[PDB]
Amino acid sequence: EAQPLKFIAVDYCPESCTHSPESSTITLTFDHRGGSRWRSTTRFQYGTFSSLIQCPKGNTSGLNFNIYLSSLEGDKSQDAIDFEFLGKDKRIVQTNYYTAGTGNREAIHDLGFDCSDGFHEYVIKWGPDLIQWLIDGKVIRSVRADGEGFPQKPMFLYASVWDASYIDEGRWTGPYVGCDAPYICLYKNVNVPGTAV
Ligand SMILES: OC[C@H]1O[C@H](O)[C@H](O)[C@@H](O)[C@@H]1O[C@@H]1O[C@H](CO[C@H]2OC[C@@H](O)[C@H](O)[C@H]2O)[C@@H](O[C@@H]2O[C@H](CO[C@H]3OC[C@@H](O)[C@H](O)[C@H]3O)[C@@H](O[C@@H]3O[C@H](CO[C@H]4OC[C@@H](O)[C@H](O)[C@H]4O)[C@@H](O[C@@H]4O[C@H](CO)[C@@H](O[C@@H]5O[C@H](CO[C@H]6OC[C@@H](O)[C@H](O)[C@H]6O)[C@@H](O[C@@H]6O[C@H](CO[C@H]7OC[C@@H](O)[C@H](O)[C@H]7O)[C@@H](O[C@@H]7O[C@H](CO[C@H]8OC[C@@H](O)[C@H](O)[C@H]8O)[C@@H](O)[C@H](O)[C@H]7O)[C@H](O)[C@H]6O)[C@H](O)[C@H]5O)[C@H](O)[C@H]4O)[C@H](O)[C@H]3O)[C@H](O)[C@H]2O)[C@H](O)[C@H]1O
Repeated sequence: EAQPLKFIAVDYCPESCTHSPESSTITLTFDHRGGSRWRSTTRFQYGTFSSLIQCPKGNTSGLNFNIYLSSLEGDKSQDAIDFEFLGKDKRIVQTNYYTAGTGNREAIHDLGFDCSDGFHEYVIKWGPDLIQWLIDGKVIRSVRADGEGFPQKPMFLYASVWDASYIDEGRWTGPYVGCDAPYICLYKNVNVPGTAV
């Protein structure tokens, strides 16, 4: 069971995030101001998380748009589970998860569409032994604890837009060209789990 996320917090640059109780839509803008990041106001202990997302039009090289769970953004030993769009290529999405700070579980999926063409539904189902990633109702990846480290700390829902062109000398998301700024990423109908802590 999930229900609409009624309140969010904005972690930095609140001028670059728009939201309103009358709107089911949240927007994140990247431009010279440097992007922003919103989150749920509580953590959650397992459950189903979802959003419709429409990514920005234009040449998004360099940028990272995302929606993810994390025990605390900026923590070096965080638990987390990610959808990340890599701006150089809007027909793919990257999934990954972190256990006590250790990641390196990247997988690249072909979307079958351009993520800026319209709204699509991105879902994370997170349980104590199982993580599923779904796009438009289809399971694209799933993983189990398998006797190894697994995300178990309570986690916030997060989403940001940022300039990741500095990562891996631009190999990860591309150089930031920035010719279609402002880049507006749309989130609509965000839902969250009864497991808030
Ligand atoms: O992807 C997804 C996921 O995945 C997975 O899971 C993984 O694992 C994860 O991680 C992920 O996630 C993601 O990630 C990413 C990355 O990251 C990561 O990794 C790495 C690490 O590192 C990290 O941590 C992690 O996280 C991300 O992305 C990112 O993010 C980040 C953030 O984060 C962080 O944070 C948050 C938290 O939570 C934590 O911590 C963490 O996390 C980010 O960062 C950020 O950024 C931003 C932006 O920026 C950028 O962009 C843009 C550009 O520009 C830049 O360069 C860059 O950097 C930032 O922001 C910033 O800040 C600063 C600080 O604060 C600021 O500055 C300031 O300003 C102010 C002003 O302001 C204004 O204007 C403008 C606007 O803006 C604002 O708002 C307004 O308000 C100023 O104030 C002033 O002051 C003055 C004084 O002072 C001066 O003097 C002295 C000296 O010393 C100084 O220096 C100077 O300044 C004053 O003056 C005075 O006055 C008085 C009075 O007067 C008055 O009255 C009267 C009349 O007559 C007059 O005229 C007036 O004036 C007088 O008397 C006297 O004379 C004078 O002097 C004034 O008043 C005032 O006003 C200040 O000062 C300054 O300082 C700025 O502005 C801004 O810009 C921030 O900080 C940062 O942090 C990054 O970037 C990204 O990339 C993501 O998110 C995730 O999700």
